[PDB]
Amino acid sequence: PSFDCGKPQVEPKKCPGRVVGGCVAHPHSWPWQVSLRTRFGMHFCGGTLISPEWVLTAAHCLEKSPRPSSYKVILGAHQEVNLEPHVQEIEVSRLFLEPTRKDIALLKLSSPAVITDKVIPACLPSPNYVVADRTECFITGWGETQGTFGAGLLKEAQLPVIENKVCNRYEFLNGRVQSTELCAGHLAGGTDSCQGDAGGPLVCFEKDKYILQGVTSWGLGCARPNKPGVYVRVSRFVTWIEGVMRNN
Amino acid sequence: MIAGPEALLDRPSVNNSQLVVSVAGTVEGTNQDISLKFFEIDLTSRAMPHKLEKADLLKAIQEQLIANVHSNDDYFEVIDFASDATITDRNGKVYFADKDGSVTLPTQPVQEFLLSGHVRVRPYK
Repeated sequence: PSFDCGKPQVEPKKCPGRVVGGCVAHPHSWPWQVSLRTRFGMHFCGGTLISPEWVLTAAHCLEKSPRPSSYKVILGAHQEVNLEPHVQEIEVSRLFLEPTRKDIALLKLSSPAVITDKVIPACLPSPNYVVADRTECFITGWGETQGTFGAGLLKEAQLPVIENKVCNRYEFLNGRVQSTELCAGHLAGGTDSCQGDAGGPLVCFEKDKYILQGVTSWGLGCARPNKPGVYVRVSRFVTWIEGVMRNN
Repeated sequence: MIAGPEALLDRPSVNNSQLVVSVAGTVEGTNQDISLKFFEIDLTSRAMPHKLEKADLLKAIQEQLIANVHSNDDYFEVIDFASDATITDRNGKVYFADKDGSVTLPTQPVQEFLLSGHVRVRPYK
């Protein structure tokens, strides 16, 4: 227990649900947050640190280059552009695209990551697990870029999960959600939920820690008011994940 | 009955650049929208300077907020801009604040900018 996954060393603000615009998060209250950047250095997608050498993200983010040398990672950050001194910049060595759906990808760090109180992995869930309807979760990221104040600061929003059965009703996603994905948001009195980046994390607290339940989808991850967002349902891929880390 | 402004591109031209302030408020807790009749702020520098100060804008907004309280409305205390807040030119280009929360707007050309989005607020007491 000298820094276990899912346990932040800075209690998260835990922005209430439906708060317009979301909230700027407490710095380092989401130590698994990753910032996927290009060689030149520009931030462009999110990631979740799952172990000292592995970052989970969205395949779509890798569309431009297959060369893992074209990607860098930023760990422990809060500011999007101007970076702090403690920030950890690790280059990527290999890329692992999930075979069955090609939606998420695994990033292996050229060198491990010094686990500190600002850089702690998130906990993966149990294989094939299904987060119950209404469970309160959080999305975090630098996804929103239209605000004039606070531009660049890591933000968070609270989203309760929507049972796919409901999520797929005509009024909502109308049958577009596979069992391999989950939904989160509000169906009433809700607001924009676009703070997370594509590939960004969607974690849900359980008993005493934060478990990574979904990866913010490319495009459909950013939902408008009263429309739920769509995340890749991580539990449906833990096995594959565990295996990749275990063999590389 | 509150009628919002027109899009910058539709408004009549001016000869003294100004900031159109059309924001709504969000009651912390209930998250309900509070409509405020839009107002204007004059600019002169780079009249409020062309280098605006967050705390200033919020102060203008707070003043306007209590100037429109009708018999049935209650008083609200401006808390801060929601991450929602955005200042744009007539084309939709966004201007960003610095670390000290200061936004700096072009001196020339002369034009108007728009400040929209929400302002977090709580009922005064």
